[PDB]
Amino acid sequence: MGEELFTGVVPILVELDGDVNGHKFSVSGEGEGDATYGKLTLKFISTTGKLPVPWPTLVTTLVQCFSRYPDHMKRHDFFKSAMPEGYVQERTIFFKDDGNYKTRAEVKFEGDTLVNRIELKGIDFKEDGNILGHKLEYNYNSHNVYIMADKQKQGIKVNFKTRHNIEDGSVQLADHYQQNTPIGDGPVLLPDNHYLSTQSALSKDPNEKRDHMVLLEFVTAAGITH
Repeated sequence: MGEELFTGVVPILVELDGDVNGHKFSVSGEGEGDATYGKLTLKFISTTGKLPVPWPTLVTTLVQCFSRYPDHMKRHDFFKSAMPEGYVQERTIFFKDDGNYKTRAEVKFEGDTLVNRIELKGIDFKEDGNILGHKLEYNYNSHNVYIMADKQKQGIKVNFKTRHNIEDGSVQLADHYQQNTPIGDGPVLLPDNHYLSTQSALSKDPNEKRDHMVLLEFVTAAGITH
């Protein structure tokens, strides 16, 4: 029942190891979250092999505990309730007519810092597809993220679509299937069905020569009146 841990500005650290079709890479990220305002500011850096996939395809993988839950919805905030011990967040992300990512992450406090440690495995991608061919625009669409309880696992099931603009004007759909389960064995908040209204803006740091992504994201829970 850790929502009190989020009332201020919280430092965030992200660490990802990835392998997509045998192309290995790592990403570090830093920034801060202000859940009262649903606000995230993050900067990610590619640190090992040449990044084999477009940055926008990594946004969802690279801390939904920073969502703003309206007061009347606070009994539905699983993410903060699992803190500080944290939660495991797992996904399969199906890129339409292309490969899939499978991700496993642990999101938890290490002292004052909220840490997201991730392993990503991608298989079945096309060599010349939109992902491995780097054909996606550096931008990001707004949409809803749908949440339901998974009582049997004392957690939540989450599903949503992202629609990544392709450089030719078309769109590359990514269907996300997600599960979150507590790391600890104490009680958590199991929600009624609702969603997170999630908007994201991507940019570059003009002074950064490493391959990187700056992300500004605002997220608000919605769908339940009362």
